[PDB]
Amino acid sequence: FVPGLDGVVAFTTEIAEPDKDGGALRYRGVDIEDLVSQRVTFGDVWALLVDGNFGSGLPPAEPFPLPIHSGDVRVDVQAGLAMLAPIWGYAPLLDIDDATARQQLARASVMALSYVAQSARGIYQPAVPQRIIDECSTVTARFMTRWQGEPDPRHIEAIDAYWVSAAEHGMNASTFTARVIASTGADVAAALSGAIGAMSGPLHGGAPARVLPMLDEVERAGDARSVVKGILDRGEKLMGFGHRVYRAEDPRARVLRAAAERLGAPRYEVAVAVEQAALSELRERRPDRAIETNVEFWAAVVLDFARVPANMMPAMFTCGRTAGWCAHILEQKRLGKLVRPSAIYVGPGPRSPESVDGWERVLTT
Amino acid sequence: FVPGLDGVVAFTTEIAEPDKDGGALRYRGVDIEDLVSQRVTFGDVWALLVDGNFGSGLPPAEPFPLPIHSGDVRVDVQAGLAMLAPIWGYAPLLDIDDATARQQLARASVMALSYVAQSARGIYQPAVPQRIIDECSTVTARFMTRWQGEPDPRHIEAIDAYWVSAAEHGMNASTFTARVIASTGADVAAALSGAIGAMSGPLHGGAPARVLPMLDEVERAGDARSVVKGILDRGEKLMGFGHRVYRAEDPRARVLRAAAERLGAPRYEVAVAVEQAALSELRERRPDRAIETNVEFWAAVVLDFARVPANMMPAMFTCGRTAGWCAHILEQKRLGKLVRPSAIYVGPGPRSPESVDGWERVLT
Repeated sequence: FVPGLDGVVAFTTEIAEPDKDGGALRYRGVDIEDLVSQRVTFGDVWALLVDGNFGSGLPPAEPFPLPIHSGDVRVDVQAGLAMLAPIWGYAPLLDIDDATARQQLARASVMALSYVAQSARGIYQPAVPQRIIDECSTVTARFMTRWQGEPDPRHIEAIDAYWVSAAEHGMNASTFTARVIASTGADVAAALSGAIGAMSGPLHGGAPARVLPMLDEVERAGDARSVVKGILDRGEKLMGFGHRVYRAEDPRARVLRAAAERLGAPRYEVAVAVEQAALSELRERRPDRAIETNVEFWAAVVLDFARVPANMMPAMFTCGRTAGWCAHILEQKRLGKLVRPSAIYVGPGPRSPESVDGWERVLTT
Repeated sequence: FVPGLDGVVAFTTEIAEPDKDGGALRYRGVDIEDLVSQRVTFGDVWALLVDGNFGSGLPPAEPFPLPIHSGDVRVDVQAGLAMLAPIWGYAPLLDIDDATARQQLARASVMALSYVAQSARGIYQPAVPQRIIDECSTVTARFMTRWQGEPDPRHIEAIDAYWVSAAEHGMNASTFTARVIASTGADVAAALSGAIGAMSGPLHGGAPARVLPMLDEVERAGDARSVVKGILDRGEKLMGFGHRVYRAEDPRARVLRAAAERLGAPRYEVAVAVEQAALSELRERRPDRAIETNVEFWAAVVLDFARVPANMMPAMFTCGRTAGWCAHILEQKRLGKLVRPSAIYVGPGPRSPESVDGWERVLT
């Protein structure tokens, strides 16, 4: 066997379909290009993924000043979400019905958004009054107001595009963690907290790429191709590009590019020039390799347009992905099967404690 | 198709061997009955599991008053551990060397123990002074001092037998979660925190059995065989007894029973009477079924002996299992392979937004 469950089928799902061979991504049958093009807000896509229909949008967050101030936006929301269970009375999934689980997921997902916005705004600024946030028509607009105070309305549009494009993507490591924890019958806040832990790993995939240094060089140099070849000729890796994920173009990368164009993002010109220079450069140097634009490249562009800083981009990814996590947590609840893979010991057989390196340093009672 | 990877091999491991067909459990080749009977302390078994050798025992916890007081000891530690990464400067596993990751695991693993002892003691007691903890000679002693102030040496011995017997047991949902998170390159405090979330589910298994009521009745009623028949006649389940786990006796159950006998646990006589009565009565009612004593039956006895309240025994199980969690995080770091299973879509085919129920409610 090959370590890592790579391509091993753990579940069937009705939630969404990353149709990679067909080059398309659908939520409950609905193509994401429709949702983003037709401006469906994140809170409605949340309900789409979780419930299967547009019946009950994500409710706004109740007032709740973030209790965790750790210096890391991801850490604040991971810790603060786990803490919701005792104060809000979240029982283990085993002990509640589906309607209760669905209500707890919605209440905690939007509070995850609230916590991120407060953590990003940070403790050195007074909080934004609830009455100003209450003037907002969507959860996404509320998030951006709670964080920035007076967000640019196109920046709200950018984030609504990113979050809907990032909401769900099959069985990645953080969605898997969510389902593993839920499969123990744990409360939903514990499963969301653990998912955030997995999402924090730089190898998770989908984490917005570190392309801002590159995009600032082309802005101050103008020769896109020269900058790309400078990075490769020095041996450094090209950020935001690599092996294909979908059959050709990642549909998520297409819609995020169409958003940064839509909204007039000032970097859209340099980013387009870098996408073509990097694709042509990598493809030439290895004609036997499939090279595509990682969705992470246009995520960094759309997030940076909306004023999301580099160290906040993993938390913004987390925010969008709460929709899929909650969808999979609910489905896992109804599945009612504990996740239980195994491992085989491969190594030396029995030996005495006295034969172990360093036994001489052990003190016994 | 069988969902849930049931029986699927996810990893090879060099950490430990639950040799169930052989009736033995080994840590890095060393039998747990040798470890427990020779009274090797948890902090040294921590190093055995994680490092594969002895010598660099788990260090004492640095002073750090627990910042989370949520009402739930499990929550306090899950949150509290994740917050260790920014204040201590824990970088992602992907960006540090193995020895740095091992050091971070050790520092955070013992802080988990510290936080549990504090969270248990509770906010309505003053903390025990670090100078009194510093008079202890083992991490397990330091934990019982931090929690109880003046713990009984026999109770420290009981916890040391328990924790070592609980340190590691192959793949389970919390160990799996720790490795999955570690496989993303995340920092080790984020992997430990998520593992705690999985440990917390009632179906994870391995938690000390809820046998104190039954043990209390036999202590008063006086007849073990009578109470166990009552409980099965009333339609309830005999707590701490069931299908075999090892081929015969769970070696961890044996060593804990022996510790309870050796340390003079007041409930030892009733518990042994309850074990024999329950085993006879269950086996006599179903001769075709293998029945053995769950290790978790004696785990509860040993933990109750050490003055651990029932509501604080899952947390004690978590404390012991930190050794296995850290070993698997370090092994997953060395494996360097993202865990990436897949799912088959069986839901709705392509459709338009407007075709979905409730599209009329949606606003542009």
